Amino acid sequence: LTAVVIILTIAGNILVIMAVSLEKKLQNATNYFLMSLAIADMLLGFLVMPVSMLTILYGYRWPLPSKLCAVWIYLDVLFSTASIMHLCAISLDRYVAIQNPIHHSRFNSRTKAFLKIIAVWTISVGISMPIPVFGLQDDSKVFKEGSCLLADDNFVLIGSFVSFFIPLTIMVITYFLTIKSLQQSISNEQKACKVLGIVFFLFVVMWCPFFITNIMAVICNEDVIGALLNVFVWIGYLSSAVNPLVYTLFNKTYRSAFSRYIQ
Ligand SMILES: CCN(CC)C(=O)[C@@H]1C=C2c3cccc4[nH]c(Br)c(c34)C[C@H]2N(C)C1
Repeated sequence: LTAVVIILTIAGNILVIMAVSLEKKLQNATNYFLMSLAIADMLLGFLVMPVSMLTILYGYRWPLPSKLCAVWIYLDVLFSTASIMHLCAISLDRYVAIQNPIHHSRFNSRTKAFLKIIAVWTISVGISMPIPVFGLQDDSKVFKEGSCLLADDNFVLIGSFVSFFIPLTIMVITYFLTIKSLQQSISNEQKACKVLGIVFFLFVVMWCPFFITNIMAVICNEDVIGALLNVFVWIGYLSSAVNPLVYTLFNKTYRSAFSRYIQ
């Protein structure tokens, strides 16, 4: 079951890589931010998920060297954060595009896309900047009874608040403002509302339980909490596996590209 998620991740990300890099009609500023998101989930699907499957297969005892535990957790907080701020920036851009379309089109450029990519990756690197320089030289953030689990309450609580919950409330405000703003064109607006709702509720359903139970594991019968964490982390990874699909399949050109490249 676990091996299915890794394969789905690599395939669904390589498909959008090939669809944006080898299709003239889809070379746009928005498709390049989607390209960056796909790159983030692509790296997450190879540098993290195989190692997580290895940990599940072996158990808590980890055959890889203890020195390597610090950087493998650093990649999780790097790539998963990067994807989360990618989604947050996409929602903000959609709100600017739907609420004020003339001005968005006036300000739309490739420079804005590069600025967005630089900003989200800078923020992701900054949030995960404590862990390697505080974890390689000690056991504070890297180890807890031979589990290779992030065991720093100062960073688990504070880190999640900036990495997930600030983006989460930004996304909820953005969704409520957009759906309050889209109220032949009427059917298009209804389909846009449908897509926005589906995407937002997928992201919330798939990432919210992990961080809630992670906070509860620190504030708070922890044996069941450990297993729930161990399942919801994989749910979170499956979200990054899915995200390239739902953000692109609705577009006709992307759907045709996936139909053709799969042949
Ligand atoms: C190494 C695997 N692992 C052990 C089960 C984890 O807990 C990993 C730790 C994580 C974490 C902790 C704190 C703040 C955070 N922000 C973001 Br985004 C993440 C995060 C991603 C999250 N990923 C999915 C699991």
